[PDB]
Amino acid sequence: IEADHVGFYGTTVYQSPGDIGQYTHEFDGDELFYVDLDKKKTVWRLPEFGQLILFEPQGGLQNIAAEKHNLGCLTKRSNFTPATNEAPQATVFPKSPVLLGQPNTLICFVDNIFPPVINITWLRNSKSVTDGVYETSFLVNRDHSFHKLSYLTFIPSDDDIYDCKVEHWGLEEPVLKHWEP
Amino acid sequence: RHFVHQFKGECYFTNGTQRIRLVTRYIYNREEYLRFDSDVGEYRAVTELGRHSAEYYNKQYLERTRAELDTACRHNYEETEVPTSLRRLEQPNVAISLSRTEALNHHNTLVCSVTDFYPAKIKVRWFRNGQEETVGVSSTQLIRNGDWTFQVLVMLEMTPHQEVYTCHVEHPSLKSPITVEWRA
Amino acid sequence: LQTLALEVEDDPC
Ligand code: NA
Ligand code: NA
Repeated sequence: IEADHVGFYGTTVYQSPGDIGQYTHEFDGDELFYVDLDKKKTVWRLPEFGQLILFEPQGGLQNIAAEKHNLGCLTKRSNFTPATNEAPQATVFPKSPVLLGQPNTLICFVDNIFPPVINITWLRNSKSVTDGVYETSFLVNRDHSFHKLSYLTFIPSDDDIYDCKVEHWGLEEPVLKHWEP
Repeated sequence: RHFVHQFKGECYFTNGTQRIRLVTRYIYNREEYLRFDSDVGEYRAVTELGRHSAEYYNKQYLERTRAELDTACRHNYEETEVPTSLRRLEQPNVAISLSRTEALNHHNTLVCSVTDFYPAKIKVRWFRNGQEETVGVSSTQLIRNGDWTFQVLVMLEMTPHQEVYTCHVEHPSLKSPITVEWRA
Repeated sequence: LQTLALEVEDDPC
């Protein structure tokens, strides 16, 4: 389908067991917002968009409830055919050209995620790093898998080595993607 | 054992809202079994899993689903995307690096890193002594950073001699093009 | 200004 622009609205995922749900909008392939289902709050990727635009979370909660129902009907109708675990693929790259001493962001792009449950974590000199890290929602792919990005903000140094570590049910061992200046 | 269901609502826009197509998809695990497509005008089963679903959705929901082309696609675009997504403009940063240590008469690659821009439409050109380079230019795919910015790297195969190389960037966010020079 | 969901409709079972 050719178009100048594409909006993804009402996008809903529900998974069992675990009652895992997600509701997002996207425009031209970037995340507008997700609905925090625990807090019943709309969380916009660019905060200035949400200062101008209202999305009432109830619309997301309604779609989640409808997808929970639909998950129930389709699992039974399929005779409880389970999801096939895919093997995710990860790549690490910097947001901007790397200059020693100048702040930057490492981006761990993880693709072919299915089911949408994953653990993406960063290591610096083989030690876990969690402060400041943030990640996107599960963003949809045309083949109905997902992708997700994790961000590590850092100052490049010659004495620091980084890994993005990816754990998923479809991997026998964790995937480790290395990066250094 | 794990079980997943997805719903995808998709609004395709051409020439603003002059042309809109709405597609909704019902997905079990990764199998799309049921679809509404405004170019078709009704729900259709995509696989046998959706065989009896399509008749029920057409009977119960079809008028609301068609109406959403206007009440959701057209509304969301004209009222909310026009003043946010469609007016976002982020200017590219441009830097030039050499892939290998510079050596006279030795093959090298000049890399024009063009980063942090939005929207995706961009034009990047290499020049040598004011002469546009055609052959020996390559580009990465446009890289979506996920933070509503893009980057692209544009490479030029070259060999340092004696002179001046210029990366030239045009983007909707720029009144005038950006030029960055490198001297051999 | 408010953006609206495309609604998930319920399967009949
Ligand atoms: Na209806
Ligand atoms: Na140009």
